[PDB]
Amino acid sequence: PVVPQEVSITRMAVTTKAEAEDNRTMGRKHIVPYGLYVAHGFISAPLAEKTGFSDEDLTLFWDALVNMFEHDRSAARGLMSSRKLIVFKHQNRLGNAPAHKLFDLVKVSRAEGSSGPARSFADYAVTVGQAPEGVEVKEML
Amino acid sequence: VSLDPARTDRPYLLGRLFAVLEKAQEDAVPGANATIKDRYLASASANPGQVFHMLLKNASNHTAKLRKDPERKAIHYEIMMQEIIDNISDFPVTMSSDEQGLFMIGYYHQRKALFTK
Amino acid sequence: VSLDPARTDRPYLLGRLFAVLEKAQEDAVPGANATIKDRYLASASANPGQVFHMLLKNASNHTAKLRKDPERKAIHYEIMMQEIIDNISDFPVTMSSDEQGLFMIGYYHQRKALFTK
RNA sequence: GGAUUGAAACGCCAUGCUCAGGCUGGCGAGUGGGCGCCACUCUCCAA
Repeated sequence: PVVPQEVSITRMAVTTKAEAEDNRTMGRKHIVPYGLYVAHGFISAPLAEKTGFSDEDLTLFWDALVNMFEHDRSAARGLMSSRKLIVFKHQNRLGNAPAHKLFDLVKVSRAEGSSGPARSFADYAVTVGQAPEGVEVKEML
Repeated sequence: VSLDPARTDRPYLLGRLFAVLEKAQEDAVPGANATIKDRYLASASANPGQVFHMLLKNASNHTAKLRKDPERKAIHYEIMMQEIIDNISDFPVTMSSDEQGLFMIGYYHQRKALFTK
Repeated sequence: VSLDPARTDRPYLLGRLFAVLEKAQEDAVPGANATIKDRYLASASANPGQVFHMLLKNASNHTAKLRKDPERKAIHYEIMMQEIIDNISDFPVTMSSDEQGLFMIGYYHQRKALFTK
């Protein structure tokens, strides 16, 4: 769970004909002190055979995933970055195992020094299991 | 439904306490331009652990004026505060949204009682 | 919830000690214009190490005056003071906000008990 | 033990709400105010 915080802001001017007359306005913001998220995804070969999705596109896709946030800086965004990427590659045109089993091989939990609130990626530990023989697991990405 | 003096839900008790403190201040300094409700209401409901230690000082500061007059209205507030705090154990550092809703409910329940005959 | 005589949390004990000290003074000098809490409440909660020693020093005078006449409890008060200060290890130089809140909670819990029965 | 305009009488077989789309861009809690005025540990007791 996350605990949003709400912060108050002020301003030196007004936009329109307001007869206040100095301090002139007040605002608001919402922010998350810290949080960690997880995402899943799939790729289908039969459909690619219809649209023509090719390998170089796959390489470009990996690159985009790795470098997604570098160009997205903004006033409200804060600092965001990616940390891990794991890929499972089946050995034939149709899978060799159910997906939900694969997603279970990845586990995340607090490190030894939990110390209550988490405030950095160092507060968690990540581990990956061993995949079935019919699937290849590569994680260096 | 009305003020339930036996509920013992911590946000509810905090809400009651805030109302009684506001009442005491109003009694102490009539016609104040600014009141604790305007200055602190937003902060207290979100992070009780940060501000209550300050509100309680001014509480005594206000009660001192009254108890120093022939105005005997002035240990009633002290008695109420003793009753309410008697059920608390600690101040939360942070509270969830629904907890804040309960806090507001308790505040409003408490306030109505003070103005009955 | 009520006064817990085995909490052993240092701010809690400090609050209890302050409550008993103020009760002692009240008994010693009725009708005082300015009481110890009107003088020292803020500093006592903020920086215990600064003032508590001299507050303890003055306490002896109040007890000494009381026990000089056929009135007693004073032995009861000094017994509470000794048993409480037995558990305290050392007076902190400074305290955090939540610790200050715990101080007030302990103070009120202790004070309610004294007027029971 | 002939005759209730009666005696008998299925609403039934079966079909994807589908394909996809940024709540965004950004804004000073800031200006400033003496805990002060003043008060005897003092009266007397062989080694």
